[PDB]
Amino acid sequence: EEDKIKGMFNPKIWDKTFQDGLKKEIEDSQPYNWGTIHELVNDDLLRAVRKEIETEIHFTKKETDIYRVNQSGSGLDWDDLSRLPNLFKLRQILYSKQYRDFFGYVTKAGKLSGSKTDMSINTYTKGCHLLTHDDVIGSRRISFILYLPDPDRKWKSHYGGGLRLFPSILPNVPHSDPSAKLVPQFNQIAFFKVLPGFSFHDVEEVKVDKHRLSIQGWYHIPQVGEEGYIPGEEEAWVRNNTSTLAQIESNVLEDFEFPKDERNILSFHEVKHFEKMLKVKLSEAEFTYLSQYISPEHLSSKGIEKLQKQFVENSSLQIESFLNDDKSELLKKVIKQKELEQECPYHSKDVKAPWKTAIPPHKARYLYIDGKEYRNFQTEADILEALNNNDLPNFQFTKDAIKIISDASGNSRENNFDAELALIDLAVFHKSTIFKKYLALLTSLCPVSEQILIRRFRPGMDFTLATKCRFNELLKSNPDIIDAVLEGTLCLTPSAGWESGELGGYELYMMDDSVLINDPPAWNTFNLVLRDESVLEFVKYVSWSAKSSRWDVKMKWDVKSCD
Amino acid sequence: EEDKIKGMFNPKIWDKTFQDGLKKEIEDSQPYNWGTIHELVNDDLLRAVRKEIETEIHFTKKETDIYRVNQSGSGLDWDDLSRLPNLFKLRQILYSKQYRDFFGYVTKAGKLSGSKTDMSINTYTKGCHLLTHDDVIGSRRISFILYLPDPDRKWKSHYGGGLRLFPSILPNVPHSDPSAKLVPQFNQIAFFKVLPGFSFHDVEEVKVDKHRLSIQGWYHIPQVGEEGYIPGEEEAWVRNNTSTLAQIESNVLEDFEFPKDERNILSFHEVKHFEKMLKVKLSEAEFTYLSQYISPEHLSSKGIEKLQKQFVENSSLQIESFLNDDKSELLKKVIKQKELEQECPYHSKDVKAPWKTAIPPHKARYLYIDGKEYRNFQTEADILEALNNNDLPNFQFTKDAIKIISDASGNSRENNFDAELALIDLAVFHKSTIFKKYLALLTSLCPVSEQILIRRFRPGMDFTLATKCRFNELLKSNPDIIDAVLEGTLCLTPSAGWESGELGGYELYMMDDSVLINDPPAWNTFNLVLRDESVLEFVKYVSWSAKSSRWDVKMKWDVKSCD
Ligand SMILES: [Fe+3]
Ligand SMILES: [Fe+3]
Repeated sequence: EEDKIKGMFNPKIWDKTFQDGLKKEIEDSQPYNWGTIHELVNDDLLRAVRKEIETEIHFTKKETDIYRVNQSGSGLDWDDLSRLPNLFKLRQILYSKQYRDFFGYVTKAGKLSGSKTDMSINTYTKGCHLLTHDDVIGSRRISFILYLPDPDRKWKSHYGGGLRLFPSILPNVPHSDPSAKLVPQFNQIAFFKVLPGFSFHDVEEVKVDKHRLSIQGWYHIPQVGEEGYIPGEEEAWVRNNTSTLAQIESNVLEDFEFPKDERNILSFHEVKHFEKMLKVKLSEAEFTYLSQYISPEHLSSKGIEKLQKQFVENSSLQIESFLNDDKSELLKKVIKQKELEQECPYHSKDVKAPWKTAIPPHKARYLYIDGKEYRNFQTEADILEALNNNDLPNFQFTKDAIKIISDASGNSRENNFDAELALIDLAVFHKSTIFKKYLALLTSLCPVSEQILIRRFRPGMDFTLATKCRFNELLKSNPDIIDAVLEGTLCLTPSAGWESGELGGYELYMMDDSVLINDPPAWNTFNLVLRDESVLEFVKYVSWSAKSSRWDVKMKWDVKSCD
Repeated sequence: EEDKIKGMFNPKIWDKTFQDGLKKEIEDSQPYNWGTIHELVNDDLLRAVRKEIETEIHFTKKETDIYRVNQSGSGLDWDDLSRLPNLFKLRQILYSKQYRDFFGYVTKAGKLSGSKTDMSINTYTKGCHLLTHDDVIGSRRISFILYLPDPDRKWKSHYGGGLRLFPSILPNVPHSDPSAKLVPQFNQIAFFKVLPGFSFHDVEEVKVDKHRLSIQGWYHIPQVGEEGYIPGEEEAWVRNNTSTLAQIESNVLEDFEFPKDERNILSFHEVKHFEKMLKVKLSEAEFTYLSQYISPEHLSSKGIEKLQKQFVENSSLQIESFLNDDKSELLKKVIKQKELEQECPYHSKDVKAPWKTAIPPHKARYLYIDGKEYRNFQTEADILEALNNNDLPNFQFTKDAIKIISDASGNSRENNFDAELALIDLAVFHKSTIFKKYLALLTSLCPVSEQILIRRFRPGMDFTLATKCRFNELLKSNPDIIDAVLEGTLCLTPSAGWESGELGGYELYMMDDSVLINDPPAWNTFNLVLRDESVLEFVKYVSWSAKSSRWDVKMKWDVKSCD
C-alpha cells in the first residue's frame, strides 16, 4: 500500500516541485519529447535485482536484420517469479498506481494500464545494437529503459550503448543522423511517450568488451475496466498505425525512399542483340571487350557451361575472382588507398558528389553513387525538389562533373577521386551492351531494363533491412516478362575478418532454416540471384570493429525468357 | 542506222582512246563511281529539243517531303511524241545500241535494256530541290541527267541546283555532308551506275530566280529477248532491294538512326500523381509553379475547359502564345541574338556540345540537344561506341558540361550558350512532374514515359521525312496503355515569311485530301497530337531563302487511360 510503495523510489519523485520541473524539462526536450531520471529506484532494491538477474537468468545471443542482443525472451517466466522476489517487487512498484500517475503526468500521456505489464531483460555486449525504429506497436503508450550496468563504475561514452534520438524531416521521415544521445548510468531511467511518425530512436553499438544490463518496458493504453479506459480508443489507435499506415506507405511514403527501387528500360538495339543470340555465340571482338574486365576463367568455353549449369540448377551464381588481375589490383589499390589515407564522411551533411546517403534510417543507411545529379536531403524542400525534377543516371556525365571539382581544387593523397573513377569505369563496363550479352548467355534470360549502384557501407553506420524485390509496375501485364528481378552483387571489400559474420556486412538471402545465401564481404566475388517476389534480402549492419567499409556494385534487371 | 545515229553525238565519244580515258576516270571518281561528259549531243539537235520543250510542255509545281519540282509527270505522252520530233530523236539515240554499248562499257554496267526507256523532264526554279536518295528502284541499272539550262550563258555555282554526291560511313549509312558537287552546264550529262547502299546523291536547292531545265533518265536491266538477258537476274535484284532490304532495315539499320525514337519510363511517384488526380485539381503551389512558364490564359479555369474540350473533339491541340511574356521575351532575345551574331555550324564536323546532327541524310538532317553525352558520328567506330555505351538524357548534367566549356573559353556576343541554357531550362520545366500533371489534366491521359528534344533546322540543310510513330515495343501487350503516342511541339521560330509554306519548315500531319495539320513555323505555338499508328508526320526542308532556322522543342509520351 501507498507509503510502502513510495518508499522504494527516490523520495524526490513524489515532490510536486520536482514533478513540475520534470514535466517542463520533457516539454522542452529535443528532437521529440523525452525524459530521464537519475537514481530512480532505492539503491539496495536495485542492487539486489541486479544480483538476482546475474544469478538466475541465462542470456543468449540473437541476430536479426535490425538487432544483435543477448535476450531471455531458460529462466524467465513472468507468471512465476518465485525465485526472483526482487524483480517481482520492481515490477509491482513500476506498475503501481502511484508511479503510473507520476509517469503519466510528466509525459502528458494520461492514464496507463495497471494490469498489462510488458517488460524484457537484455544485455548488450561488444557488437550488440538496435537500429532505428519508433516503438509503435499495438497498445504501447510510453517506452522506458532502466539501466543496470555495474553500479560501482562509470559507464563511459566511448563504451557505446548510448540511446540515440532522431530529429524529423517530415512525419515518418526521420533524419539519417541523430541529434541527441543519452549515456546511461546505473539506476537511470530513460523514457518517452510513443509518437507514431516521430519517436525514432536506436541503441548505439557497444564498442568495447563490457556487459550492459537493462530492463526495457512499456506502459499501455488503459484496458476495459481500468482507470481511464475509453471504449474504442485502443482499436482506433491500432487501426491507424496498421492497415491505414500501410495505406499511407504505398500512397505517399515510398516516395521519400532514396535510392528508388526502379529500373530504366534498355534500348531496342540491346534487346535485339540479346534475343538474336538466344534464339560463335560471342564474337572475338566481344570476348576481347569482355576480357578487359573479366577473368579468362569465366570467359573460357568450360567456365561458361559450368556457370550456365549452376544457374539452371539453383537460379543463382556465386563466382570467385570475377574480375581479372589487372582490374582486381587497380581496384584494390585505389580502394585501400581511400580507406587508409582519406577521410570518410560520417554525417549526411558532410557527404559530397558523387556520393549520396540512402534514407530513411528506419529502412536503410549507406553511401552510394547512382550516376544522378547531386542530392543532399536536409529538408522537406530538398526532397520535393527531387521528386518534381527526377533525373536519369549518367555515369559518364559523373566522370565529367568530377573533373570540374578535381580541377578547381587540385589532387592529393588525402583528397582524390581515384576510387570513384575506377568504380564508375566498372559501372560503365557493366552497363555496356556486350556485358549484358554475356549475362544473357550465362542465364538464358534477356535483360529488358537495368539499375546500377556503387555502395559503401561505413563501419558503425550502415545497413539495409530485409525487403522484397520491387516488380516493374508497368510491365506486370507483359506475360513474356518473368515475375522476377535478376539481381547482381560485385563485392569489393579489401579487408579481413568477415568470415564468421560477427562484423556484419553479410549479404543475406532468405525465404519469407529459410536462409538461401549468407555471404560475408570478400574480395572480387560476384553473386547473381533471380528473385521471385517471396525472397528477402539485406546487408547486415557493419560493426565499428570492422577494418574497412563494405564496398560493392549492385545491379538489378527485369528479364524475359526467349523460351 | 549506225552512222546516222553516231553523227548526232560528239564524235569524241566514238573514239576508243576517249572511251578508255573515260572508263578510267569513272573508276577513279569519289565518293562512288560516277562520270560526266561535256557537250554530249549535237548542238543544233539539243537546241531544237530545248525549243520544243519550252513551246510544247507545261510544268506544274509539285511538293512532297523529299522534293519540290516543276514536273510534267498536260502535254507529254511518251507513246505519242508527234508534236516533239526532236525529243523523239534524242530518245532514240540515247537508247540506241551504239550508245548503250558505249555507256555500259564506261560505267562497267554490262548490257542495257533497249526497249525499256525511262525518262522524265523537269525544271527547277527558286526553291526547287530533291533531298538525299540512292535511285534504287526496280530494274534501274544506270542514272543519267542531261542538263538544258540556257545554252548561251554560264550556269554559276551560287545559282544552286548542283548535283551532290555523298560518301559512305557503312553500306546504307551515308555521311550527312556531301563530298562532291557537280555544277552542270548546257549539253552536259551526269551519270552513275546504280549502287544499292552507296549511290547517295541529291539536288541542291536552286537559290536564285532562274529556270534549270533537265532530262532525267534510267537504263534498265536487259529484258527477256534482249541482248544480255539473264533469266532470274532482274527478280533476284528486285527481291534483294525490297523484302530483304526491309528485313535488314528492322534487324540492323534502324540501329544507325540518331536520335532514336525511344522514350524513357517515368517513376512511380509521377504515375501515381497523374492517376490520383484523374480518378482543386492542381494545388496553388502547382499553379504557381506552372505560371512561371505558362501564360495565365492557358492556366485559367476556362482556358483549361476550352483545351480539354478541343482535345476530346479532335485528339489534338493547337495553342497560341503558350509561354508567358517573361519567358517569351527571354527566349526571343537569346534566340534572335544567336541567329544574328553567332556562327551556325554547316557541317557535321563543326557541330559542338551540346548539339548533335540527326543521321542518316536519306531519313533526316537537323541539329538537336537530347541531354545525352556528346556524339559526333564521323566513323563506324564512333557509331558502335555509342550503341555499346548507350546513355540516358540528363539536362541538368548538360548545363554543368556547358560551364566547363564556358569557363575554359570565356563568353562574348559571338560565342555564348544563352540560347542553349534558356532552352534547356524550358526542357527541364517540361520534364517536371507538375507539367505532366497539367498535361494529364488537359487530355485525361496518364503519361508513363517521355522523350524531349530541342531541335534547330538550318536553312538549306535541314528536314525530316514522312514517318509513323514508334510504339514502345515492351509495352505493346499492356492493354491499359493506349495504342498511340502523344506528341508535343513547341515552335520557337522568331523570323517572318513562313505563312505560305514556300520557305519550308512546316510541320505536316497526314493520313497514310489527307492532311490533318500543316503549320508553318511561328512564335510560341504549341501543338499536341495523339497519333495512332497510321498518322504520318514530317517537318519540311527549310529553304536557303528563310531568314532564320526553325527552332522547336519536341516531346513524346506513351500514355494510359485512367478510364
Ligand atoms: Fe525502442
Ligand atoms: Fe536521283
